[PDB]
Amino acid sequence: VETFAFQAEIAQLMSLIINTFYSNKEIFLRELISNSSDALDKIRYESLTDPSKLDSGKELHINLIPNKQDRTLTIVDTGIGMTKADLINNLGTIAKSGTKAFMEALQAGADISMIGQFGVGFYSAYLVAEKVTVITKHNDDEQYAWESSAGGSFTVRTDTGEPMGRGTKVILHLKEDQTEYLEERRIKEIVKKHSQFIGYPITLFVEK
Ligand SMILES: CC1(C)CC(=O)c2c(C(F)(F)F)nn(-c3ccc(C(N)=O)c(N[C@H]4CC[C@H](O)CC4)c3)c2C1
Repeated sequence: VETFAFQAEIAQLMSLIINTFYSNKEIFLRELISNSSDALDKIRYESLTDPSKLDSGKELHINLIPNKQDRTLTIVDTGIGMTKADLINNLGTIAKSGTKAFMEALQAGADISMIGQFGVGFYSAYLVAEKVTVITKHNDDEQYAWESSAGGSFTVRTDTGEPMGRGTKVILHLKEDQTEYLEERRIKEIVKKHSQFIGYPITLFVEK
């Protein structure tokens, strides 16, 4: 397990998201599903010139898995997944420009629901989550586990749990006062009003 510091701009963005009073928190799910949809676009597009990239799984879908007892909401896709370089450097590098630009806008008057147009929608997960775990598998790399409870640091480590084949699992350890996002009626309402035009099956896993 390696520990890394966030870039100052990203760390600043996370502090803002965690400690700003913002009631329209449900937008986190639209942003995470948009991330999955982009990941699925990319693997499908690349498979058009190299069909062997789908040997790790041909189905392209998004699963939403709430867990009331663990107080976790998990978003699973079979998209392209992320490499070690993605998790530690490349995505952060791209995010720096959008993050800084996003924090300017937050002072021009723009509100938090706009985070998506800056390419940094993933970090909206910290509106509802005290800790975020990302399990991801790219065709050209091993399975890795990313985790952060904000505070300016994050960890990456090789994962040894069950293999995923290919794709990304985002595990939101929900805050105490945010368990409404574990209710199936609530999840269905958010999906239908923010993400009804996603080009892949979105499946809600009902708890038994
Ligand atoms: C690396 C992170 C842990 C922290 C991060 O900063 C970040 C960001 C960023 F804010 F930079 F935009 N985005 N982001 C993230 C999170 C889930 C996914 C998905 N569900 O696959 C994702 N998709 C691909 C889509 C196609 C791209 O070619 C590569 C990514 C990206 C993360 C996860």
